[PDB]
Amino acid sequence: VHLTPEEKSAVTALWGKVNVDEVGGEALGRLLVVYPWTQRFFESFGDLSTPDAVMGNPKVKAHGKKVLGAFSDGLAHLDNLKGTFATLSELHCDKLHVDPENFRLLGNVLVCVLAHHFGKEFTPPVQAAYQKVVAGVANALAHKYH
Amino acid sequence: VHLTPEEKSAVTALWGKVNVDEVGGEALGRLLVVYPWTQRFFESFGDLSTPDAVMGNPKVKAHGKKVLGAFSDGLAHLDNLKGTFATLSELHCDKLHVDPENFRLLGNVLVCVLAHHFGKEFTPPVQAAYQKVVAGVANALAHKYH
Amino acid sequence: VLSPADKTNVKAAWGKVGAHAGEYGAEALERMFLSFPTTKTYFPHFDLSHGSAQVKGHGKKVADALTNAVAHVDDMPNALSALSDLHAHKLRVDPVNFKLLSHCLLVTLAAHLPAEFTPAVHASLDKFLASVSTVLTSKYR
Amino acid sequence: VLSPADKTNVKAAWGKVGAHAGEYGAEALERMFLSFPTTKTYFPHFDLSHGSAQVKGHGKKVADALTNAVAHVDDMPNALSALSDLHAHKLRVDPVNFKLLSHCLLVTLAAHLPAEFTPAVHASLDKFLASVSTVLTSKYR
Ligand code: HEM
Ligand code: HEM
Ligand code: HEM
Ligand code: HEM
Repeated sequence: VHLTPEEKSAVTALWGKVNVDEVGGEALGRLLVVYPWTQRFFESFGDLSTPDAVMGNPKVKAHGKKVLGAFSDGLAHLDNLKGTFATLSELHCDKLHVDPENFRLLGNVLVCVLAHHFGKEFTPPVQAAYQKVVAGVANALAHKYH
Repeated sequence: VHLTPEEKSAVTALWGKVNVDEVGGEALGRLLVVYPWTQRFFESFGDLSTPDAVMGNPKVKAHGKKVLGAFSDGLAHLDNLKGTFATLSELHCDKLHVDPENFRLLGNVLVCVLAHHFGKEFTPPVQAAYQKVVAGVANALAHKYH
Repeated sequence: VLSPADKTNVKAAWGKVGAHAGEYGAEALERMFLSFPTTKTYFPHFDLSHGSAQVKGHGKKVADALTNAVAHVDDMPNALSALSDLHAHKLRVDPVNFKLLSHCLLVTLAAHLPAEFTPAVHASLDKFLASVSTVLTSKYR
Repeated sequence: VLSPADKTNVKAAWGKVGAHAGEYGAEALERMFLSFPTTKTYFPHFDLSHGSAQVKGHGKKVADALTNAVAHVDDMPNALSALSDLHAHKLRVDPVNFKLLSHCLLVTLAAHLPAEFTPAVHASLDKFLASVSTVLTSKYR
């Protein structure tokens, strides 16, 4: 997708401030909690019986770190998300068969996580920019369905 | 999107049998009826106070004919839906601001219309093929959002 | 909220489907499996080939839960409670899949009920399947 | 179906928001207008610029209907009847837009309630907004 210089600036300034070791786990964690059916794809992760168990689960944070990495990777190739997400698309679509709607959900959960961490710094225009980005990643992750 | 020779054959054989002067109106008509909010985009069309009024409305059938035309156009460029739907995408997304979900709905309504007209001839595999096509058109019509 | 006319419309449709209900339910499931492959992951242990006795057997259960829903239309929440428990809790069925099967169920009726599947009935049937689906995804906790 | 804990969670959140409810409602609407431009077509006659008294005025109405929903959580259908009539019937508001505003409402709370917006509360708030939204799109006839 195409972000304007202001949107790119609003996105990168805030991103640089992100704790890459925590925000991915927080978002994955919250997805598993807010949309329970998602846990179906993580039977090997252990205890997910409670939100506290989910959020403190080592596997979760570890896996969320990877997810964030892919998001960062995406922020670096805003103008080439299709190519960037190719193998993740085959993995998520052809192997896992994750319904795409869940890609949009995780993206929106990320946005919630960012709003929660950054407060008033996560302005409406800063959010609008971030919505274009998570929309882009979701679209790209789902290319193997198109 | 990519259809297999069997899917292409299943799609074109049935399509050739379509009454191009009626099926588009029937689908648009049913969309307006099954998902009422859609009527919002057709205040100039006149009487839409009842399903009978909707289905018999001249404007509707006339406009549905155009819609079908675009579908046919799409069936001819299965391998290039993006280019084919460019101006319709700008019209539907940048000018009308129609939420994309409604593109998927109309497509699914079309499928219902075809099942209704063709009966057992509209087999599950014939449908699976047609779902790939309406998915493709919806995706292409929505490119101006991506 | 289903209107009295929707109830009358859904009642009529069921009426016409008659003893084919079980068979049409299997066809809807097959239509779903072929059209929306992602739905197949919930039936890893099912043979999903055409003619599968497990699929036919399952379409009967699906058709029956829907008939019960119809027979108790003003309290589908109560009638569908055990089923929604099963679908959200144990099966973790992604809500979006309900829209996929509901559409396939519509397609199946349309393919078998030429005179019945009018715009209005199609609208009523659509609302009934969305109500059943709402109830079925209601226990997500 | 909202669980007793969800009710307790949503109650607490509202509690904390206090007198900011009106103001947070305007911010949610602005967040929506900027993030999901397509939603702007329902407010052609509104000035949607930042600082718009019409937007602030509207966020208050939105926040108030939500507070009423909360104050009458076990019968939101009844409490929200006039509003859902207005949204489906007269306004023809596409159902998908409810998910867009609900998300923006979540984002607004998150941006203002650091200690409150826990995973659990986020889950409860999510379910409450989906219930309100279900009711609001319920009169589609
Ligand atoms: C924005 C959307 C998402 C992104 C960017 C993303 C990213 C990732 C990444 C980077 C991996 C690492 C794969 C590797 O080890 O090389 C992965 C794995 C995985 N993801 Fe996602 N993911 C997303 C959404 C989802 C959703 C929503 C689900 C489930 C509902 C899901 C289920 C999984 C599973 C099951 C794996 C484990 C794969 C394996 O090890 O075999 N993902 N994802
Ligand atoms: C598969 C999806 C769809 C296709 C293929 C399609 C196709 C068409 C075509 C071919 C036109 C003719 C434009 C012209 O005169 O050059 C058009 C116009 C229009 N469509 Fe669609 N359409 C689709 C879905 C929708 C939906 C779902 C809505 C509304 C909910 C919508 C609202 C309109 C309106 C308002 C016009 C009139 C535009 C004008 O004359 O200014 N369309 N569409
Ligand atoms: C129209 C809505 C639906 C109805 C009325 C329905 C009905 C049923 C019923 C009656 C059962 C068996 C009850 C029992 O043995 O305890 C069942 C089981 C099940 N359903 Fe559904 N269902 C619906 C939609 C779905 C969808 C959306 C999926 C997922 C794509 C799904 C996946 C399953 C699975 C995997 C089982 C367990 C099958 C087994 O292992 O025996 N259902 N369904
Ligand atoms: C969280 C759900 C929502 C609530 C609680 C809500 C609440 C309200 C209320 C209280 C009113 C004014 C009541 C009156 O004056 O009679 C209103 C009006 C309206 N709402 Fe909503 N609404 C919601 C979501 C939406 C969404 C999804 C849209 C569309 C994007 C929307 C579009 C409108 C419009 C255009 C009006 C009329 C405004 C005017 O011309 O004065 N609403 N809403």
